[PDB]
Amino acid sequence: SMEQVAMELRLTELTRLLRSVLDQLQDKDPARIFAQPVSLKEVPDYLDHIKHPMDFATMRKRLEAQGYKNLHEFEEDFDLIIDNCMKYNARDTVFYRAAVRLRDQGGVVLRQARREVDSIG
Repeated sequence: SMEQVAMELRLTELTRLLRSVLDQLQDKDPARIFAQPVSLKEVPDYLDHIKHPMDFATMRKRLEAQGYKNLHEFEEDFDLIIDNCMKYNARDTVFYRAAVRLRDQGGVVLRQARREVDSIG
């Protein structure tokens, strides 16, 4: 149906805007701390601590399969990246501090993306 097509065009356009959001968030991580999944070879206990691991490469796979139907879903995954790091790592560590900084800087980007998603539809 033409209705199905129009929905798919809207998903496609949301995906374009989320890719640009993703690029902007990831620039706030020049160290690349959050770029790839935590290795279970190198942190064998990780899944005893963290139940839903997340990272930017995994978000990017989901994005390119148009797997985010709304900005809320995409935000949940971004928040997992931050929140998981702040639980696993102590306050005095470069990892925890990197997460705080990403959260603070990411807030700005996400504030405007919510306006743009509402504004365009």
